[PDB]
Parts: sequence; structure tokens; C-alpha cells
Amino acid sequence: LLNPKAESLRRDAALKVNVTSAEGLQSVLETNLGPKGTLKMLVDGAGNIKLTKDGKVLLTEMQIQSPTAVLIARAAAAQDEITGDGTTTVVCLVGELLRQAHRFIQEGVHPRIITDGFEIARKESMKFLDEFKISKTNLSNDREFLLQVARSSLLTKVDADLTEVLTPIVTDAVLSVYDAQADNLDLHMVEIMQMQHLSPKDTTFIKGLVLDHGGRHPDMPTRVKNAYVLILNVSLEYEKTEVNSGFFYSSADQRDKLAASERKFVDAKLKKIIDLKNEVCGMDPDKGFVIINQKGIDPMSLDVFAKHNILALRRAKRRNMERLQLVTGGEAQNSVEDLSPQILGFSGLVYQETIGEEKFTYVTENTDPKSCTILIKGSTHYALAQTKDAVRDGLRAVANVLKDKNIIPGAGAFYIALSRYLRSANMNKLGAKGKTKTGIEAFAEALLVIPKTLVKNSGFDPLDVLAMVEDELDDAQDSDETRYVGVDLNIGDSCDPTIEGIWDSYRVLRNAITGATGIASNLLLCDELLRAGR
Amino acid sequence: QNPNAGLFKQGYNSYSNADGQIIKSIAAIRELHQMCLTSMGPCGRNKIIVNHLGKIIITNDAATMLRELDIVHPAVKVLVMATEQQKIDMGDGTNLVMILAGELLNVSEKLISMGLSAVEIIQGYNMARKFTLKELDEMVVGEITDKNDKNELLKMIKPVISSKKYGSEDILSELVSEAVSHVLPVAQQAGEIPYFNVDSIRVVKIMGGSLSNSTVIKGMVFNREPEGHVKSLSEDKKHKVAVFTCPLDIANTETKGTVLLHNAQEMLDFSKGEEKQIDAMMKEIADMGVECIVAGAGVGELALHYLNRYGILVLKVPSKFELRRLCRVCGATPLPRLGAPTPEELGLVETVKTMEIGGDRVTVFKQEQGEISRTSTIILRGATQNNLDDIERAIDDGVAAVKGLMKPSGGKLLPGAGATEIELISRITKYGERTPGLLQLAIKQFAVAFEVVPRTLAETAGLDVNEVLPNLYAAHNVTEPGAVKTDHLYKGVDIDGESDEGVKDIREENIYDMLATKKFAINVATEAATTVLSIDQIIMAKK
Amino acid sequence: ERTTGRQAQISNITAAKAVADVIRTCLGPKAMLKMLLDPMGGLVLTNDGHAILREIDVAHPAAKSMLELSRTQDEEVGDGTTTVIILAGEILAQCAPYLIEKNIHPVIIIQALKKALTDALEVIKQVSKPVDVENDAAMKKLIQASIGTKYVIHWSEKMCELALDAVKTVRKDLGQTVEGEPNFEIDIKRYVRVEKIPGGDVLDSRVLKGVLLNKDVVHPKMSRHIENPRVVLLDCPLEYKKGESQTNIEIEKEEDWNRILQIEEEQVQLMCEQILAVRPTLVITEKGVSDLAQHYLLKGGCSVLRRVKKSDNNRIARVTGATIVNRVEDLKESDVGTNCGLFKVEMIGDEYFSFLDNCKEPKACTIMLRGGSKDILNEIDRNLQDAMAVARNVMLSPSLSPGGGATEMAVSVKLAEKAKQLEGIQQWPYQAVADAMECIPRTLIQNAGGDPIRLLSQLRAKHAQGNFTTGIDGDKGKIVDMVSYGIWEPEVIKQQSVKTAIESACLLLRVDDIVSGV
Repeated sequence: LLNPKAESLRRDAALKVNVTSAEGLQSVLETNLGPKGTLKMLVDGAGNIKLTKDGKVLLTEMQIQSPTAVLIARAAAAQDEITGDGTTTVVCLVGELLRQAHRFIQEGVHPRIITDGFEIARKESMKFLDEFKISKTNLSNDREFLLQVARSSLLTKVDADLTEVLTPIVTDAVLSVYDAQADNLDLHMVEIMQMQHLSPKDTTFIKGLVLDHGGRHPDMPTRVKNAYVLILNVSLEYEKTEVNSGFFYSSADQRDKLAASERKFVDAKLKKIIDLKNEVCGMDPDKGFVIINQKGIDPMSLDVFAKHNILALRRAKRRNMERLQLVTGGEAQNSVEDLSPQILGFSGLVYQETIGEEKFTYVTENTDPKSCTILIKGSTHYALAQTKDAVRDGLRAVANVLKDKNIIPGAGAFYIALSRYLRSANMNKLGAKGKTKTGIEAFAEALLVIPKTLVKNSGFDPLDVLAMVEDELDDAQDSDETRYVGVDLNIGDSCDPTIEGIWDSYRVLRNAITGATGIASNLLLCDELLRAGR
Repeated sequence: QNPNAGLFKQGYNSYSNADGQIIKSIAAIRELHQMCLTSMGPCGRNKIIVNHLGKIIITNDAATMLRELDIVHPAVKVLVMATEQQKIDMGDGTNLVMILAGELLNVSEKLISMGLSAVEIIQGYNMARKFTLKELDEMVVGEITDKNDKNELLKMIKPVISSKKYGSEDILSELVSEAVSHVLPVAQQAGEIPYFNVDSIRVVKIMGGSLSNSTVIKGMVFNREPEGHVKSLSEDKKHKVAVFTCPLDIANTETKGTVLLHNAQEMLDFSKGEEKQIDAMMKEIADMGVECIVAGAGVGELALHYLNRYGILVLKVPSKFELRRLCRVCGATPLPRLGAPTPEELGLVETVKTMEIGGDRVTVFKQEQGEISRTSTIILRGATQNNLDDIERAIDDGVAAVKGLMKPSGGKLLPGAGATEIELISRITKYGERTPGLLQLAIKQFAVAFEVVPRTLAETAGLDVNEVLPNLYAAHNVTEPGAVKTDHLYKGVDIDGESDEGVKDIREENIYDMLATKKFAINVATEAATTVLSIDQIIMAKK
Repeated sequence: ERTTGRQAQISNITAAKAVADVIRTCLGPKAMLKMLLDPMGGLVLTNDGHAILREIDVAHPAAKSMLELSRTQDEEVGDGTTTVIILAGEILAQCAPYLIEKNIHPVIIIQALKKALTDALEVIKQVSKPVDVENDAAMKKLIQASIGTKYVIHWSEKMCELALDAVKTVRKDLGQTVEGEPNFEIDIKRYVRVEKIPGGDVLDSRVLKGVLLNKDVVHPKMSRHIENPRVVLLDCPLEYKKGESQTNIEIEKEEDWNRILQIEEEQVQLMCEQILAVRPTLVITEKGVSDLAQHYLLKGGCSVLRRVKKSDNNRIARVTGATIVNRVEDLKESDVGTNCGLFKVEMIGDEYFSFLDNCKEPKACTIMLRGGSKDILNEIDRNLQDAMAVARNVMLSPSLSPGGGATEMAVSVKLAEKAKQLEGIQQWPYQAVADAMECIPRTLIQNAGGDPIRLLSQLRAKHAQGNFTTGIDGDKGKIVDMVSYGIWEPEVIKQQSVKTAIESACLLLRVDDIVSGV
């Protein structure tokens, strides 16, 4: 039953290889789970050092021939397009669920009943999911509670020293861009800037928009408070004919004749701009005037802007100009002849950070900016990649907190309670099936891998911390009140996840149970590995 | 680089069930199974096995071949010991037990492919065996009256002598039935004490002549020469015969009596002493009336000289096993001493002569009426030496079937040559649908295992396998307009090689299988297959 | 290279068993998922039986023959592709020791398969039960077999209405012994052709009788809606006629050049006057229409419609009665726009449409499928064709057969009873057919996880004395009757399953030799 150049695994041998290949990828992301996990370096062919704990980014930067990790890679891709986080946790749930089920395969349990026991446990998990969840109020005074949610996302992807730095940054980034109403939130409206100069501990949040190319003159003012921003589409720089040509004067009389042809369009626009400063903000103190000027600036206007102390800008990005219309409010002016003071916008303190290689400009302190900029600083390249991964994962984690009114406590509070509930639910109810309870127990025993993994990376005994939580849950079942118990990684004993402030998104955990169920089931449903097409 | 695992005990050749050990044990038996498939039946073939003594021996019977073959497989030894049950306890079925037990393992592979446990396979055959044994009592049509008549013995002996050296069954039947009728004593209304014995018939063979020249004589015939001037005795009845265990020589002393040579004067007394003493000892034997001296040991030179003057026939029997059966003939008793032929230890024989058998002069020891003897001798003649070996073995298997004619259902008979094996298939399949449960798989395969007996008879006969099989099915399965099934239940596998077409009733040739052979072979075939199917693991060493 | 003797018969059975080995667990609704490793690094996890076989590359030619026979079965019916290969594969496996070890001639086995095929079709007719083809509620539980386990399960009630409306229109009884009888004479291919309509809701999907066209009015100012439009079909478009070869017009006279420009306007106008001879209210052109012909037909009070496929004009002629004519000057007066309900161009999904639908059946229909996206339309499209294929399977054969391994085992019980009365050499390979008929219900047991030995012994016992109504439930796994849960399939699927399996098993037995070279 074979042809030349064929390799096929039949009977239960393919199930043994698929689980064994899954145990390898499991241990890779096992030590990467939680804030106490490990931070691994991945360099493929580019010499580019990158350190991140995100489960999806690992699989995209590594080529894996194992077919088991291919479907897992498709699972991590579906979680990012929906949940946006928790890719490492889902992989740890799929890996251990195959190990607990593989032990029952040798017992003779058919894999269809194993998959049927998962769907029954998944429907019962959704019932406990609605009972265990906590409804959070839509009020905007929850920023204090948002600080606890922000730390839960940050502590995982960093060394925990940067969490306190990014805690006010990430929290204020979401509330500033999100107006308070039903509405929705847009993460694209929050810009991200990257700089390799300053250390990562010095990073700060930018309320407004920042731009790259500024005007360079020695007399330009460093700080300008409450300045008016004006978008300028005309060219302030000398221009030449479409064909290469130049104006060479042999006398002072020919100098004024040849140079006037180039500055004729410049002076016509330049003299009308400085007249706007005479009509508006001429006398009035505590006001300013700023020019965007997407096009360049000639050295002649630099001396004119220096006499009036006008902040000069040239070579502006077109994408940032559309955001300046929202932040500042000024309309794009194509012709200065039609320029009016109604087109002028309003901005706050504008100060330019002076660095030899690059210069920055801050449009910040605006009345209605309706935009945000997260400035990421770091000394090395991998420090910028890790911080950028934590911000993008942090913004998307908090994004699901405002959209989804339900919140779940973390630190193993959801996993330990669900594993203990499903084990005691089928015993009291006895409404599933007689034989199926074997496969249902495999799912309940696979839910305790996460709390055992969090303490494994910290070096604590997973059997000791598990017995301490069960003793607290038994004390919680005796009392008629509601008390949630969770594992504390720092101290090593149990903790109240509501007081400690460790919280997990409801949508992330809702798709984690259903997602890990279908992916791990399809791997057990494969009897034979087919090699064909060649 | 490649490690080793799975063997935790010691260095050996290890077999486990994960490697298909149950198939390997059947495949090892299948190597020797095909040899017995071509053995049973009148069209069967003979195999050559060279003995360890440098002698080529060819025989049809498998029970003899299994002893001469070197078998290192212990799973085959189970069937070899089961074959000994057919050879010892019975006189027929040695070739049939290897075919049945070998096929029960072949049909069991279909149940193994379905994943059925070996216990339910054994339990299925055990329930199917009781269904077959119950029918074997109803498969008997006629019964031998045990009249022990010469014409009645030809009916039972003919099929037993068959399936070896085909074509001679008519001549060999008259030779065996004549010798058996002589051993069987004359009695009536007594069934308690057995009579016939297997060792009571001693077969001899001498090169020369043909098979038609063979005869049957009452007595024990000796091939040795008379060794002395007296070739044969007279025709007077009741000749006195003395059996001496001690060799013929000068009389010695029970206490010490060691002969030593020292001086030449003693040497002259030793030569002259043996002349006077032997002449004195042999004279006292002739004075008491002993005309024949049977010496189990050697005979001296001076003993033959003095017995020629007294007219005493000298007879030497170097085999001590033949002297024990000789006492039941003449009535003489062996004497460990010499010189005192007590008349209480002397027997009587009517006729002792010397006849030419196959061209050589041999002394015949026989009788007529008085002094009834329980031992008979079958004299054989032929040119081929190898053919005479199988004929003697055919007679031994023929007389052993006479032992099966005793009280334990020795007269009952059933049609053979493929007649019963096909009819039992329809009865077993009838009980398959009748018995509910998982046993239906093993019961149906138990009837298919009986299809090998008619198939081998067709293969050994050169017949097409696609012909005889559907012909036997339509012959034993018919629709009779009535409650009682009628017409021909006797259709077997015909020897063919002649005549016209198809099959025919086996009653035309008066051939049948004895119930004692068939019923006992089924119990041995099931227990032989039960042992193999019950063993899922073995541990051996390099031999 | 070349394989002769009995070795080719071994490879033919091995190749058929190897291909069936893959789909062993691919049979039934409980079929599990397969993983195909591509040489480029791709994987296919789909559990569909016939979707995997097209991606499997095989070497031995007998394995390629099973893929070609499954391709024919895939086009005729949507399901049951793995049923034929597994059934035909087990026939060669049970007859493997008979062909070689038993020394049976292959034609004797092939002739026995022909007698076993005829006896099997008679048993299928006996185990079948009558079904009402005019019952609307009964056809919904049948067509649902091709519906459930798909996205259309929520609309299944509306999915059956769209299927029955198309089948009842194209079916012609014509029952009689004179010219021969096609049973209900359903044609899905030509008449039932569907055009997908974007936008709207799935609940609003209706079956229109007529021809639908996406092209709108081609003129800025023209009547948008015609009460009773009269269709006129034509082939050659409306424009200045030119020769099919190279044409060179050399005129040396001054004022004749202006006359040629007038003929170009008169030639297009002459083509419009020949159309207006019957005074039509609608003009439909297969190819494009020049702007000159648009103004000439505008003064005549008739709509102009260009860009129409040729396959539509064949259906437009039957839903209208306009005769298709090649040259416009040859246009016959027999063209009629009768039996046209509405011309309404009303826009659906930000695109102007054209509706020829009417209130009568012109021996055809056009199914209008609307939904919330194009992906839903393409899903309903293929599902509706498969829903009508199962509906056609029920109409052509007015009987239903029990599923879940009930029909497969019931035939094997009857084959074992007919084997005793055969009395021939073919009896041995004929009993192997019943053993292969028992592998299909054993296949569903091995996929369910139950004990095959314990269940088949109980399953076979319930057919003899239980009126062969006892099948096996897929979801539960306990042996139950098929009358309660109502699991039934049309007979034509069971007929073509055993018919192709014997043809596939005999074809591999007919080839005893394999040679190579051109």
C-alpha cells in the first residue's frame, strides 16, 4: 500500500507525532507567558536583534517545518485580528489540552468523543463565563481602574521597570483620543514616533502632533507660547526653469534684475504673509504666528522670519498636514491672495527640541486636538522594538475595555475557578453523558496549565500554590458571599485579583476558550498525514 | 548511534504480540502444513527423509515423518504431540489431525483481522465442537455387527489400508483379515475382557517374488538358518521345545567357577572338559524328549556337533523381545540356567519346517489346531525394498484399527472421502444462525475449516478446485418434496483417474471412515488449535 | 516499466486499496479531518472527501483510474464520492484471496459481480419506501441533507422554497409508453441557470420567471420603464456595415465624398427603420450600439439595450418569442414581446438592472439571489445547485432508502440468502460481495468509536427479524430504527453507488497487464 517516494503515518502514530511536535512549541511559549516569564531573542538572517514575548510575532519570525505549528500559527493570526492579544496564552492552552487528551488516546478513547467532550465543556464554560464576569460601568471616572488594567498589559511585555513609566502615558493616551459618549474609539488616531537617541526611561507622551523637518536658522525662537498655526501651500524658496538654467550677473545692476525674477513669486507671497502679522498679533502679547509651508524656504525669508521671530517650517509631510487640520483647525491655504484671518488656527506652547541629527516640533497644548502621539525612546534597536510591541499591545488591550463593558480578573482567577467549576458541575448535574465525562475531565485538567505556568517561570512550586488556592476556594464555597481568589506571583501566596488590580479582557478570554477548542480538536481529528502533490 | 529498547530480560530471540506473533506461529506451522496436505488420501504423495544413520526412507504417513524431522519450533511440537495422540491411542487419523489443526489456525486469521480476542475464538470452537460431536452420533448410518468373519473384516480393513500404495488395497486386505481372524479367539456373549492385541501380529519381508505370492501362516516365522545338520523336524504333532536364555556352552557353577589359565596341564583339561561336559549336558536334554532347543544367546561350536548326533534342531533368537511373544505360542518358558530342561517349562509345537521364501531357505515355526496360539505372522514378498517398508507400516496401521473395534463404539461407521465433511458444513451453518451472539463469527468459520479436507483430495488427485467443490455442495444440499431428506447423502470425493464424470456414492467401493477415528480426531484437532491460539507469547534461545 | 502475470492483479488491488485507505475515515457526517503535506510547504485541513482526492498525486495507473471515475461521480452527484471507492475497494479486498489463492478465473468473478449487481438493485427496490413528490413539507426534510452543517442552515426554510420553485417549473411528466418516459424530466443545467444579485436580504430572494440582465438604458434621456415591452433580438450590431476583408474606396470625384458620409448615416438609419417595421417598444442588441443608432431609435419610442450575452438571447427568445435574426434587413415580423410582466429597471444595490420577469412559465426561470454580501451569494449559489441536485435525486426516483448503514447491511443479508440457492462456482466470490456490503456500516462504526464486532453482530440481527428498518445513529452511536429519527435518502444515490462500484471493481479486474511506452 505504497508508491515510490512516499511517507505516511497511519494508526495512532500520527497522533503521537502531532502531540509530540506540539509539546516542543508549547515549551517555547511556556516560558514566555506572564510577567514572570522569559524574554527571548529572535534573529533570522537580518542580524536584527528583536526581543518580544508576543506569541504571534515569534511564529512570524521563525520558519517551522512542523505541520502542527502551522495550524497554531493560523490560530495566532485569528486572535490578533479579533482579540489583538493573548496569543501566547492560547498556544499554551492548545498544547496542554493535547497532552491530557493523548494520555486518554492510549486508554482507547476515540478522538471524536474527545472533541465532543470539548464542545459540551465549551457550552458549559460559556455559562460560567457569564456568571463569573464582572460588568464595569461606562463612566469615565474609571481611570483609576484603568491604571490597574494598563499595568496588567504592560508588566507582561517589559521588565516591569518601564511599566510605571508607561502607566500614565498609555492610560492618558486612550482617554484623550476617546471622547466621552457611547461612540467608539479609533487607535489609528494615536500616532507613534520612534527615536533611538534618549534612554527608554525618559520617554514621555505627546498630546499633540510632532513633525520631522523644521526650519533651520540661528535666530529662530526656542519656545513660543500660544501660537497661531497656518498651513501654507505656496513655495517660499527660489525656483528654476524646468530645464537646467542659472542666473549669473556680472554687475550689481544685473543682480537686482536676475534675482527679482526668482523672488517675484516669493516676494508677492512673502510680503502678504508678514502683513497678516501686522493686522493680527502685531500688538497683542501672548500670541504667536507659525507657518507650515510644505515646500522649502529660501535663505532670504529666513532673515525676514528672524526679524519678526516667526517660527519657520519647511518640507512637511503630507500625511501630517491632514492631521494638523484636525489638531490646529486651520484650513490649507493654496494662495496667499485669498488668505484670511478666519483660516488661522489656534495652538498652545510650541517649542522645538534641538538635536544635531534630528529636530522635533510640538503642536501640543491644544483646545480640541482630537489626536495623540506616543513618543517611544530607547538606547538600542531591540529596546525600541520591545517598547513598540508593548504599546501596540497595550492600546489594543485597553481598547477592548471601553468597547466591551465586561471585565474578568486575571492572575489565574478565571482559569482555576473554571477548572474547578467544570469538574464539580458534571458530577452534580450528571446531564452530559456517562462515557463523555472522561474527555470533559481532560479539558478541566488542561485549564490549570496557565496558573501552573505563571509560578513555574518564577520558580515557585505549582503544586503548593494550587493547594493554597483550593483551600481559599473551599472557604469561599462555605460562605454565601462572593470572593475571588488568585495567585500572587511576587509573594507566592494567594491574592484577591480585584484588590491587586490584575484584570483580563472579556473578549480575549471569550475567544480563547472557543479558539483553543477548535484548533486543538482538529489536530486530534487527523488520523493520517498525507504526502502528495509531487 | 541507534539505541535498543523493548527487551528488558536478557539476550534472546524475543517475540511479542505487537509484531503479529500469532501470525508468525501459524506461518511456522504452515511450512510443515503443506507437506501433510498432500499426504492424506489415496492420491496422496510420498516424501523422502534421509535418516541420521545414512539411510533414505520414504513414507506417506506423517506420524513417522514428524519423528524423523528436526523441528526447532515449539508451536509445531504441539501438533506433533497431538499427532502422537492419533498414532498411540488410535490406529488412524495421523494425516487428518495435521490438516484440521493447521486449517483451524488459517481460518482464525480472519477473526484476528477483525480484531476478535483469542478467548472468544477458543470459546467459539468449544461451542462449535459440542455442536459437531452431538451430530456425529446422528451421522452414523450402519453399524458393524462385530461378527469377526473374514468377509466382515474386509469391509473395515479395506478403507484403513487405503490412502497408501493405492491399487494394492484388495490384495493386502485378504492378508490382514486372515491374520486378524487367527489372533481373535473364539468366544460368545462376553464383551468385558479385550482380546485383540497389536503386537500379536509380526510382519516379515524378504526380497524377491511379488505381492501375489504372499501368504498367511499361524505362528512366528524366523528368517535365520537352522545352523546345524538338522534342517527341519518331522510332521508329528506336539514337538517338545526348550527355550534357553543362557548361551550353549560348558556347564558352569553358580558359586564362583572362574576359569583361569596357568599351566599347560589345565589347557588340556579345558579342551577335554568342554567335550565331555557339553556331551553330558546335551544328552540329558535329549533323554527327556526335547527335540528342539531355542537359544536366545550365541551357540558354541562344540554344542552344534553333539546336537547333530542326537537329532535336535538348533534355533537361535538374538532378539529378546520376540521370545516374550514366543511363550504365548508354544508355551515354553525361558531358563536362565542350562542343563535342566524341566518338563513343566517345556512347550509343544505341531509343525516346525524349513521353507523357501523369496528364494532363501528360512525355518518356519507354525502350527495347525492344537495348542492355540495368539500370535500370527504375515509373510510378504517383493522386488522393491522401499515399497515393502510402507506395506508393513500399512499393516501396522491396519491392525491398529482392529483394536478400535472394541466396546467404545467400534462398529459405528460414517461415509468418508469427503462425504461427511461437506454435510457437516450445512449442519454447522444451521447452528450459526440458531445461536445468537458474537459466536456466529467463529461458528461460520468453524464450518469453513472443514473445506480443506475435500480440497486436498481434489488437489492430490489432479482435479480442478473449481469443479469438485460446487459439485459436492449441490449434491449434499437438495430440496426433497417431504419432511425426511432422501436419496444420496453418500457423495464423496471420487478417486477418478478413470470412468466418466463428477462424483459418486462412496458405498459403491465400500469405503468409509470409522466413527472412533473421526470423533476422536475432532477432539484432538480442537485441543491442538486451542493450545496454539492460547499462546500469545513465547521465549526461546539460539539453538 | 511493464508488469505481466498475476503481479499486475496484485498491484491493481493494492492501488485501489491504497486510495481507499485515505478516505476510510472520510465517510459519513462524523468524518474527521485530513492533513495533506504539499511539496511547497502548504497544508489542507479540509475533511471533504472529494476535495482531497483532486489534490492527491498518485503513481500507479490503477490509482489514477479511481480518480477519473470519482471525477465522473463528482459531476453527477455532489456527495457519495467516497462511498463508491470504499465499496469498490472492499470488493477487491474480499475477492483478493479468491482470485489468486483460490485460483478463480477473473471473468468468473466479473460475471458474478454482474449477477450480484442485478440482485443488489432488486433488494434496493424492495427496501425502498414510497415518498410524495408533491408534498412541500416532505421535500424540506430531504433537501436539508445538503443544507445542514452550512451557513444556510438558518435560511434552510427559504432555501427549500427557492429549490422547489425551480424544479417544478422545468419538470415535465409526459408519462406514456408510446415514445418512452423520462420520469419527471428535470433539467438543472440550461434552464435553472442563476444570476447573483448583490445587496438585499436572503429572505427576500425569489425565483423569477424570465431573463435578468444587468445592462441599463444606454441613452441619457429615454423612457426608463415600459408597460408592455416588445423584445426584438438580433445578432449583427447597429453601426455602419463594413466588409469582412480589406476594403479600399478610391473616389476621384469631389462631391461624392460627402455622399459617402450621408450613406453612413442612412445605412444606420436603414437598420433602425427595418426594426421599427414591427413597431417595437424595446430593442435588445447582442453587441454594442453606436451613438448614431441611439438617436434614430429614440424618435421611434423604443428602448435600446446593448451588451447582451449570446447564452441569454437563447433564453430571452423562449421567455418572449422574439426570433433571433442575423442580418437586421432579414428581421422577421414573427418577433413578439408577449408574456412579459414588467420592464421595471428599479435599482438594487446601487446598480441599475433589467427585469424581463412575467407571471407565466416559459419552460424556464431565472433565480434571483440577494444577500448581505457577495460571499453569501457565492455560498448560496453552490448550495442551491446542490440543494436542487438532491431535490432532482428525489424527483427522478420516487422512493427513499434508509441511511446510516441500514441499506448497506440489509442488502448483505439478502445476498447471503440468495447465495445458498445459486449452486455454482460463483457462490464463493458472490459471498464476498455481501462481506463488502458490510464494510460500509462497519466504516461508520470505526469512525464513531464503538466496538465493530459487537455492533455488527447486533446490527445484522435487527435486519432479518426487524423488517430491515434498524440503522445506526451517528450522533449517539446506539443501534436504532431509521423510522423514528427519519433518516432517508433517495434511491438513485443508492443505485448509482452500487452501479459505479461494480463498474469500478470490474474495470480493475479486466486489466491483467500494464505496459509502458509511447
